[PDB]
Amino acid sequence: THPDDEDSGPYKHISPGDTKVVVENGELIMGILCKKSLGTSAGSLVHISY
Amino acid sequence: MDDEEETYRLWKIRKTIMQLCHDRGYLVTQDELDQTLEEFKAQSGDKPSEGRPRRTDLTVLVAHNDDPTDQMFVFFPEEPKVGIKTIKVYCQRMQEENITRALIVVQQGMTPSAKQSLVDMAPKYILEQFLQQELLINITEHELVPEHVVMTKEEVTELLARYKLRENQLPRIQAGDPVARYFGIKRGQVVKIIRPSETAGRYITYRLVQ
Amino acid sequence: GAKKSAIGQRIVATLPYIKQEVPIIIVFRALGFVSDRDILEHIIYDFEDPEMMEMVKPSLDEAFVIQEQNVALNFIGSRGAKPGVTKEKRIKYAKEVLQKEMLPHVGVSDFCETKKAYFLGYMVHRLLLAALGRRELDDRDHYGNKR
Amino acid sequence: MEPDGTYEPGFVGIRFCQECNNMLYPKEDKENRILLYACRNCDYQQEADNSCIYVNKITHEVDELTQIIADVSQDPTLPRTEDHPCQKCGHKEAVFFQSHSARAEDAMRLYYVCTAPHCGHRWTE
Amino acid sequence: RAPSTSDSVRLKCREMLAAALRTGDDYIAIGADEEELGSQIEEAIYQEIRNTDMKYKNRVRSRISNLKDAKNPNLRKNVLCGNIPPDLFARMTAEEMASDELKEMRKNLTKEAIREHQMAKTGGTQTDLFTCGKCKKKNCTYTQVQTRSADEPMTTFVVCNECGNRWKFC
Amino acid sequence: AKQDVIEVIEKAHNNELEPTPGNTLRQTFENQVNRILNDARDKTGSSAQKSLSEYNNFKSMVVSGAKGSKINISQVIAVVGQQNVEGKRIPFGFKHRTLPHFIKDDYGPESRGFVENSYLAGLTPTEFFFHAMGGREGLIDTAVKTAETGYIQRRLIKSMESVMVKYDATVRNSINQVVQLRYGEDGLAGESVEFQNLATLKPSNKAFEKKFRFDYTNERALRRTLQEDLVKDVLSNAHIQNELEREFERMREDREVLRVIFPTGDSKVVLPCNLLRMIWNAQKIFHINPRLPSDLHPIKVVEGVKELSKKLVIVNGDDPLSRQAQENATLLFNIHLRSTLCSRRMAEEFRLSGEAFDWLLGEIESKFNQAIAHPGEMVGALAAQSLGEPATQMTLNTFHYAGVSAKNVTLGVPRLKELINISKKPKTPSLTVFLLGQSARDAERAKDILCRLEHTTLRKVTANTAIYYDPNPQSTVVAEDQEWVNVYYEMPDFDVARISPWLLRVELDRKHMTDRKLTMEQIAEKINAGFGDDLNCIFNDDNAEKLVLRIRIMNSDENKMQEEEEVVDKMDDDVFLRCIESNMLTDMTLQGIEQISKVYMHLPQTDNKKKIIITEDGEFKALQEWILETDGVSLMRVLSEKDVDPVRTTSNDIVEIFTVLGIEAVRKALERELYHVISFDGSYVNYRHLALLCDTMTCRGHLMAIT
Ligand SMILES: [Zn+2]
Ligand SMILES: [Zn+2]
Ligand SMILES: [Zn+2]
Repeated sequence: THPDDEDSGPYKHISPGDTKVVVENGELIMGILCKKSLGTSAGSLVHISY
Repeated sequence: MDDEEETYRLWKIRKTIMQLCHDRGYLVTQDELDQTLEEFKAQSGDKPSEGRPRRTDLTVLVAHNDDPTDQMFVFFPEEPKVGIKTIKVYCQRMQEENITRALIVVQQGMTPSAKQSLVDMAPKYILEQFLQQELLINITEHELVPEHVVMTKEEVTELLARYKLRENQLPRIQAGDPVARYFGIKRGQVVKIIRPSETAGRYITYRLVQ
Repeated sequence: GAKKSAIGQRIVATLPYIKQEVPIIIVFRALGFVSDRDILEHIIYDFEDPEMMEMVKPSLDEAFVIQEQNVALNFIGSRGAKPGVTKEKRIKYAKEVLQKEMLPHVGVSDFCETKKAYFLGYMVHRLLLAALGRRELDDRDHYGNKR
Repeated sequence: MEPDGTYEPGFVGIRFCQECNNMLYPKEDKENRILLYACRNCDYQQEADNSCIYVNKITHEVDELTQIIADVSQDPTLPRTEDHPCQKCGHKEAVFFQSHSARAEDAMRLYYVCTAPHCGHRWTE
Repeated sequence: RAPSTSDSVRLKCREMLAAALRTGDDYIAIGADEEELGSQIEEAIYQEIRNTDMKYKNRVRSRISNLKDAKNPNLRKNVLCGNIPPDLFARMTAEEMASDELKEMRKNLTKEAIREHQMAKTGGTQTDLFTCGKCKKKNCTYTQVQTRSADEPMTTFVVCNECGNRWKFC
Repeated sequence: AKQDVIEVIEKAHNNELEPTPGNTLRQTFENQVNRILNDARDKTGSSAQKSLSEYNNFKSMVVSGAKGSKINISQVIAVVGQQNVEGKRIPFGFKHRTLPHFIKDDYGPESRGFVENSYLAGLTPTEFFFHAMGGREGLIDTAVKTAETGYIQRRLIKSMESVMVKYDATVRNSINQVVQLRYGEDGLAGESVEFQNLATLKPSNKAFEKKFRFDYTNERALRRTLQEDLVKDVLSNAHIQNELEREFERMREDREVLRVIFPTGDSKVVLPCNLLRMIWNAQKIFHINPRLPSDLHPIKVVEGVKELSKKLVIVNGDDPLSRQAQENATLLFNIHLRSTLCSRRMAEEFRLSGEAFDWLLGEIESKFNQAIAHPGEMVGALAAQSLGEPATQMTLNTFHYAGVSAKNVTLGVPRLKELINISKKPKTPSLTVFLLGQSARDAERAKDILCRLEHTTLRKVTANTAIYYDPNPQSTVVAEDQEWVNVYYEMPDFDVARISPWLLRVELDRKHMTDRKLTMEQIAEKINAGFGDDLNCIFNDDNAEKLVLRIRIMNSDENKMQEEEEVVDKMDDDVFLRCIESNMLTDMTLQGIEQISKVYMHLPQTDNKKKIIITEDGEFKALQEWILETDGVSLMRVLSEKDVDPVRTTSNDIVEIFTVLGIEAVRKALERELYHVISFDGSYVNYRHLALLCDTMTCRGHLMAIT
C-alpha cells in the first residue's frame, strides 16, 4: 500500500503502524485490505485460498 | 604495420585450434594450451624478414584422445586464396605422411573446384575447412552457447532404447552449424547438449545431426 | 561505375505514363530552346550563385549528345512510342504530347509553348531548392494543399 | 600565407561560348603548358583565369547573411524587438528569427533584421 | 665521430636535415655543428628503418617539418643545445610537440570533445521518487502507458533501473 | 518554472548553452525544457496528493486501487502538463508555428503544447486543441493494435497447436518428434508454481557459515539444553557429527552450483509448494511455541529429507540415465528443499516438533506429486495464448526509452513481429560490445578501441576538396604549399616529368581528424593500397595550421608511347580525377571496414545490473564500467578485435547470431529477446511458455520462422 515509509519505516521499530496486513489461522489480525491484498496479485488472499 | 597484428593473430588462431584439439581429446601439451603471446613471439623470434613462411613451419601434428590411432594433422597454407593445385600437393603430403584427418585454414577463401575435390576426398582421408576469421576466436567460450558433448554410437543405442525413440524423431542440428563443424561431426551422430536452466538448473537435450 | 559516378545530380522527368523516363534538358530542347545559356536562364534567372548552377551542370553535360529540337522530339518518341519505322510522325506525335499533355493548365496551343517552358523551369528550381535545403519540404497533410 | 585568410577563389561555374552560347569545358594544352576552355560543339577556345575547375564542400558556409532579403522586415508574424541599436543606423526596433532552413546546421543562434528604410541592414549577434 | 656513409641519397638527406637546422640562424648563436648532428640523427633513423624506404623518407620529412616550424623555433633550439639527444629526436614515439602551445591545447580540447562524447550520452527522466526494497536506493523511473485501457486501468508502473526491479503504486 | 524556461531560452539564443553528449544543440535544449516541464508537473503533482484531506473519496478510489490513479489527481487538481505527439512536443504545422495565434518560432511551454490548467479550471482554447491532438494519438493507436494483434495471435496458435504432452511425458508434435524431454524442463504444471526465495544465495561466506552451520563446540549458552531437548544426549555421537558435516559439505557444493546457475544474483524463482508458508501452516496448527524447548531429533530431519527426496519422483526409471535425469531435472527444487529444511534452520528458526515435521513431509509430498503436469494436455495451444495475450497489452510506437542513447531496441509489437518473422533485414539491428577489464575502467583505452571499432569513410573526414591545374609544382599557384614542393623535390625526382599535370588537393578538418587519432602515413598507405602505385600521393605535416593532402596520378611510364590509341579511349585525367575523387571518398574504409562504422555511442553503466562479479568474501558485487553499444551488425568480425569481450558480446539480431554461434545460441538469444519485449510491460509471462515457443522454432537446426 502507499502507506508508511517504504524501505525504512517498518525498521523504525514496528509501531505496528497498522498499515501492513497480517492474517493468522484464518483471522485478520491487522491492516487494511486493498487491490494488492484482494486483487489479481501473486500473493493475494484469493490466490492462497484457491 | 598490419604485419605486426598478424603475429597476435597467428598466436591467436593457433591457440584456438589447440583448444579445439583439446576438446576433441587429441591430447595437446598443457604447456601449448598455457603458451602465452610473449612466448610465441619468442618461439618464432619475431621481427625478422617478415612475410616469412612461419605458417609452413607452424604446421603441426596432434596425437591422441584415449586410443593412439595415428593422429590428426593441421595445415596452414601460405596462399591467401587456395586453389586445387596447392591442395593436390598437400594431398601428396597427407598421403606420404599417411595421416588420417586434415584441417586446412585458408586466409580468404577456397576455390569451389577445390571444395568439390575436398568433397571427393570424403571416402579416403577427411578434409575439414575453416574460414580464418571465424576460427580466429574461440566461439565455444561464448556465454550463449551451452556445453556440447558428442556421444558414441553405443551410447546413442542405449539412449534410443531407454526412451524408446527413433533416430528420425530427435531434434536436429545443421551439418554446417559452427558448433557441429567445430567438433567435425558427420551425419547420424548425436550431440548431448547440456544447458543451465532457470527452472531445472540443468537440462539435458540431444540433437541428431542432419 | 567509372562514369563520373555521382548519381545524386541526375534530374529526370516522367511525362504522363510515357513508358520511359526522360532527362529534363531534353524536354527543354524539345520545347526548342537549344541554347544552354537560355535553358540555364529558364531554370534560374538569377545566375549569381555558382553552387546550384554547378549542381545542374552534369545534367547539361548528360544532355549534350543532342542539340536539335527535331532530334529531341524523335528521341522522346522512341523513348515513348512502341517501335516503328518513319521518324516524322514520331516527331509530330511527340510534338502534340509535348504541347497538349505537358502542363495543359498553362496552355494547349503552339503559341504558348514558350510560357510553358518558364513554368517547367520554376518547377525544376522548386526542386533544386529542396535538394540544397534552401526550402523546407512540403507537408503531406497541410490542408492548405487540399480541395 | 596566413591562418586568417579565406577560400573564395571565385568558383566560375559560368563561362559560356561567345558564339554558340553554350558551356565551356576544360582541356589541356601540353604545347603551351596552360589550361584552356573549349566549347565541344565548335572550335572556339579561351584561356582560364584560375587554376581551379571544381570544388566541393566548405562544410561551414554557415550562410548567415545571404539569401534572406531585408523585406522580411515587413512580415507581421515575426517578433518585433524592443532590444536596440541597428549597428548601422542609430535606430532601435528589429525583427529577428532563426534558421528557417533544412540544413538547420544546428544554428540556434538568432538573426536580426533592421526595419527602418535607411539600412535594410542584416546582422547577427 | 659521425658514422661513415657512401650512399648519395643518404648524403642529400643529411644535407637537407642540416639545411633545416640552418633555419633562423639559431645554430650560430649556440655554435653547435648542424652537419655532425644531422648525420647522427640520420644514422639513428637509419638504424631504425635500415633502408631508404618511403617510410624512412616520410620520417626524414617529418623530422624536417619539426625543424622548419615557424611557431616553435624553441624545439630546434632544444635539439641544437643538446637538451634533446639525437636518438630521442629520431623517434616520434615521445609524443609530437607542444611549444607552439595553442595546438596542444586544441588536441587536448579534441581529447575533451570525444570525452564529452562519453559523458552520459543522455541521462534519463530522473523523477527520483520511491525507495527500492532491494538495493536501498531512490534512483527510480516510472512508466505511463495504456490510457483509459480495456480493463487493465492506467496503473502506475515504477521501475528501479538500479537493479531492474519493478513494482506498482497502490 | 515558466520563468526558468524563458531563462533557458534566453541562454540558448545567446549561443553558449554547451550541448549534451551525442546530441545536437536543439536536442540538448529540448531535452532540458522537457526535463523542466516534467519536473514542474511532478512537483505540483506531489503537492496536490499531500493537500488532499482524509475524506477525499477520490483519494479513496485511488488508494484501494479500484479505478484510476495518482496522475488523475494531478490532472484534475493541479496542472495537466506538457502534451506531446509521437513522443515530442506539438509539431510546427504552419510555417514554424503551431497555430496562427502565436509568434513564429516560439519555444515557450504554452505556445508549443503545455497545458497550464487543470481539468477543473477548464482548458484555454489553444490548450484545448493541443489537447484534442493528444486525444487522437490514443484513438488511432487503439484501432491499429486491434488488427495487428488479432493477426499475430492467430499465426502463433496455428503453429503450436499440435504440440502436446504424451503419456511418457515427453512433449511431442504431430509427426511425433520430441520437443522437450520433460515439459518445461521439470515436468511441473504452470498453475501450481509460486515465487520463492533461495536461501543459499545469502551474501558473505562467513555469514552463510554462521547462520547455517550446526555448531558442536557449544557456546556457553545452555547449549544442548537450550532450544533442543534430549539432543544434549547425542552431543557425544561421532557418527551424527560426521553425517551433518557431510550435510554441510553438500550445502557448500550446492551453493557453488547455484552461483553458476544464477550469475546475476536473483533469488526469485518459480517452484512448487512454497516450503516456507507450509512451515507456517505447520507451526500455527500444532500450537508450536517458539520459546518453549524443542522436541525433535536432527537425524530424523536429515534422513527424512533424503527419503522425501527419493519420493519426489519426476522421472521413472532405474538405469544410470534415468537416475541422472531424475537428479538433474529436479536439482533446483531439491537444493531449495535442503536449504529450507536444514537441521540448524529447522531447530533455531521454525522450531517444529516431530509430529509436525512428519505431517509437513507428507503434505509437500502430496503437493509436489500433484504438481506434475497432466499428460494428454494441449501445452502447445496453451502457450500461444499466453504469448498472444501480452501483444494485446500496450504500446505500438510510444517512446519510454531510458537507456541514455538511441531509440534502438525497438519497443513493443513491431519488435515482437520481427522476432516472430525472423526478418533477414530488421528495421533497426543492434549489437552490444562489452570491453576488457583494463579498457573498461579507463576512458582513453576506451577511446582507442572505440575509434578502431567505428566505421568512418574519408568523405566524413574531409573538410573540402579541390582540383587544380598545375604542371609545374616548382612554381605552383598555391604559393603556401610552395614550401612543401621544395620539401618534395627528392620525392621521386624523376617521374615528375611523367606524372599528369592535374592536381587534386584535399583539406582535412582539424578536430575531426584528431578525434579518429589518425596519422597521415596511414591515409597515404590506405589510398596507395586502394588505387595502387599509379596514384602518386604526397602530404604535409600533421602539425601545420592548415592540415592538407595533395593527390596526383602517375602512369605506367614505359609502355604509354601512343601504341594503338591508348586503351582508355582518351579519357581526360581531370574527368578521371573526379572519378578518383568520388570513389576515393566512397570507398576508403580505414579502421572499421563494413556496415557499422562509428555509428557508436559510448556508455557508462552503473545503473543496470552489469559486470556482476564474485568476491573473496563470498558475496556478489556491482562493477560499474564503460561499454560500447553499436547500431549495426558484424558480429563475426567484431568479436575478433582486441580487448573486445569474446564472452558477453551480444546482438539483438537473431539471424547473425545463427551464422556465428549456431542453433543452440539462437535458442537462447531469441528467448532473451522474447523475454525482454514481454518484460517491458513486466506483466511477467511464465517462462515455461517461452521455452516451448523457442524450442518449436529452433527444433530443426535451420531457423523455422513462423511465417
Ligand atoms: Zn561553342
Ligand atoms: Zn539600421
Ligand atoms: Zn533496486
